[PDB]
Amino acid sequence: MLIPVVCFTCGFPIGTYAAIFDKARTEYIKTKMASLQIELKDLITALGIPMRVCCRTHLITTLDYRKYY
Amino acid sequence: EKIFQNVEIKPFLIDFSNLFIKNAAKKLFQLEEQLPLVPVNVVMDFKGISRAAVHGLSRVLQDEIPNYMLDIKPGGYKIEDSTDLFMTEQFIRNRINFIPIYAKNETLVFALRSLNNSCEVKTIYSRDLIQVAGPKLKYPIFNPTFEIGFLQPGKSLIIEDIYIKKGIGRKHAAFNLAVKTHFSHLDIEQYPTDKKEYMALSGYKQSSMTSDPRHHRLGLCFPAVPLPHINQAVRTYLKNACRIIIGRIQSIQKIYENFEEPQPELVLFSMDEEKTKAIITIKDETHTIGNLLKTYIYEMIPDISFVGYQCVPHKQEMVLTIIHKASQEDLITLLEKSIQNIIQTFQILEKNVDELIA
Amino acid sequence: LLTEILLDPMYDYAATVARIDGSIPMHK
Ligand SMILES: [Zn+2]
Repeated sequence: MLIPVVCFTCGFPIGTYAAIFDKARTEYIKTKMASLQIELKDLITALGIPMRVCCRTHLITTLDYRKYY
Repeated sequence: EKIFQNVEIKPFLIDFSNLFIKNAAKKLFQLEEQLPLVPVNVVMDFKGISRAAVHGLSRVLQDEIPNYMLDIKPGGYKIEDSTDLFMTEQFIRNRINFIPIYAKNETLVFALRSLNNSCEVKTIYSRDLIQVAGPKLKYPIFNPTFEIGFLQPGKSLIIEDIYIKKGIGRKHAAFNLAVKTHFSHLDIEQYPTDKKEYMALSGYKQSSMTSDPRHHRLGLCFPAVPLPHINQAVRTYLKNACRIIIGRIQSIQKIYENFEEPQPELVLFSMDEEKTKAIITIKDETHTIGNLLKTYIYEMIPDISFVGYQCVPHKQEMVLTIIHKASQEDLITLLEKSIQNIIQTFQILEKNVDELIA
Repeated sequence: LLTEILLDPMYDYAATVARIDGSIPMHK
């Protein structure tokens, strides 16, 4: 229903920056906009998430129940 | 020489230079500086220590070290009849269990009392976990930016007993402390793996079957330590890992020194050719201890007939088998000396940890 | 009679909008 508190694969706390990342990504859409024309590497690095395949995978792909309900 | 060489401690920090990150931070959290608890990547250099000991320290720091998590006392989640129908107790409990906490006190108990008296979906953040127990928090134990479930309009959520539970990450992953970020052997040459002919290989020039590396670089990340006290937290984590390993090894040592007295952990048979077979069976023991014992017994007895361990996933135990051309008490004292070698190595590791970080 | 109305969905809608305004206590 939300971005997991920690990355499922390794347990890095991506939930710390999940709330910031959601709105930062939204504002980054509004300056680029039919799926995903963006690249979020800079936004993710700025939050402090390392170059981990798992954490970036679960951060940018996890659905939010508020967006769909 | 020294075993644990200089350490590299670099915390993970929010780069506010990015306009979107700063704008979002101040818009929803009113955040302009670094969070009170930040993840720290600790990269370590180990020289003159076997791969088994370094990997055992890594495994302990990963899941075999005791750790704290936030749990809800049974009956804490008020079923009630106004609570949000979507925020189930299981979901919120899973959210709260995995909020990393740097808790120095176990008596802290938090309560979540959030009401949505408005027409919008209200999101419950970790800053809503107010504390009513014992000592007031001089410094927060968790970041206030964690997203706990959202509340539909007119709905609430009341959880009144959120306490701190102690456990190891092997049993429940919510206690996992250190996440792996690097592991390499510095004394083994590496191929250029970007080449086509070496792309299917690991990269190391020596085959793993015939390689005995003694120089390792280990990288671990701790998910939340206080920002002003990073070094002391890293010191405590590493020292506690060493203490845990030493304590378990001493638990094995007691079984060893009770060898004449009957015990079902250890049995001894003198089979045919003066060889004595020692089978050490310990329940709820991991590959860390078995690998340490095998490696150090093999180092102390190079001419051994057979040393091996197996932690079968079922039967949930470590079974270590030693066969040697020696009498029962000679074998026992060799194994005792090998355990003393393990204790010496990890005590030296703790000494180096104290020397280095400070 | 109540079981006919309490399981009626518009009562939940009517209740949840009274809770937002605060006309009724949040709980039951
Ligand atoms: Zn991860």
